[PDB]
Amino acid sequence: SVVGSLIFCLDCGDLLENPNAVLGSNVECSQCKAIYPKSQFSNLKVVTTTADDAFPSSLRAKKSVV
Amino acid sequence: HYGIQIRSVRPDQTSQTNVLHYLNDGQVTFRFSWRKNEYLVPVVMILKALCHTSDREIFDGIIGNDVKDSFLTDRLELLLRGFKKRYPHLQNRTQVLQYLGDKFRVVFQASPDQ
Amino acid sequence: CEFKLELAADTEKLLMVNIVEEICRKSIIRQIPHIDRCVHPEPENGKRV
Amino acid sequence: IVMTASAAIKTPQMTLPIWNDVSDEQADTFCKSISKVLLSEVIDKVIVTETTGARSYVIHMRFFDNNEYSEEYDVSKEELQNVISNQFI
Amino acid sequence: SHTFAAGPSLCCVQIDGKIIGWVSHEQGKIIADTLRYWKVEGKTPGLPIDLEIGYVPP
Ligand SMILES: [Zn+2]
Repeated sequence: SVVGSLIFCLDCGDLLENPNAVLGSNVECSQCKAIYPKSQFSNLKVVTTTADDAFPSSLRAKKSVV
Repeated sequence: HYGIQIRSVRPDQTSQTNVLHYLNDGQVTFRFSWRKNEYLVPVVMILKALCHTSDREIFDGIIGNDVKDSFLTDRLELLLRGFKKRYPHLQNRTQVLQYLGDKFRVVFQASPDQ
Repeated sequence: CEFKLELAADTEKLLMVNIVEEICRKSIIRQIPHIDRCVHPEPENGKRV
Repeated sequence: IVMTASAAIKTPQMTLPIWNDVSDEQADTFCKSISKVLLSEVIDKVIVTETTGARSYVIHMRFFDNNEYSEEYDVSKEELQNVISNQFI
Repeated sequence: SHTFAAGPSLCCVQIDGKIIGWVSHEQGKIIADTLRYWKVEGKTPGLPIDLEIGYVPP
């Protein structure tokens, strides 16, 4: 139930709260109120490469031609 | 400057546009027109009103199997948490739909019976 | 080039890629003010331009 | 020209007469010093890495080769570091 | 109802503005070439000749 930077409940699919705005060791749902341990969800990592059209230049045109 | 626009027609050939706008904050906005003035609704108020949803089913219906697409996941982070931030209430279908009927009660000329 | 950037837990999610793109298009390496490009065309009517 | 008298002209230009002593190779290597170079024009790609659970952003910005952008725009390696240090951040 | 799919990686089959289902781009052209062969050949009792089958390839 951990996809990207957001987490869901395992029983109703509700979007859980941010695990650093809640008091420690417990993350509680708002519909099932299923309390999840804040300890080791994961390490919430998301990598985002830029759009590859974001930086047009004279030098980017030499990449796909050559 | 981005947006989408459908022109739905009824079976008696009567039209009604529904425009979704994209805000730079990351949330989207439903738009319509009942009389000659416009109205702006956030669409998760309308996604939770149409049927009995989960909140991963809003995620699983926009995202396909491309969970690794970090563009789509991050812009949908702002859309679902922005509805929880602005509306700590409105938690199931019969409660979102009473809020949506309470604001538009005087403009849809509803009865005192409804 | 790689630099860490830290925030607290009170702050909700920033995009931080549309931020970096819109700052990388504004930060100038070598700019003469109010001049964007300098072109050497073919010499029209004798004189060098 | 006539109707608006715009100081915010749509396409301003300026014509620069070359001296006859300097040659055409000393001119097109001179226009690179005048033409602007953006930090956008040197970057191949940027990869952020947001880790939380303290919001930690690892901004890794990947350039072109030093044998590639110091020939097109003649931007040196040490000048690129100060734009990141004193202009970008 | 049983699909779990979205995005341009698939192609969405719509009839008059509602989603009927989801199918791949490669099969979505085959079943757009098949439905034209079956509406012109008038043996199929469900496909009218007046139907518009707009397939947008990826
Ligand atoms: Zn729950």
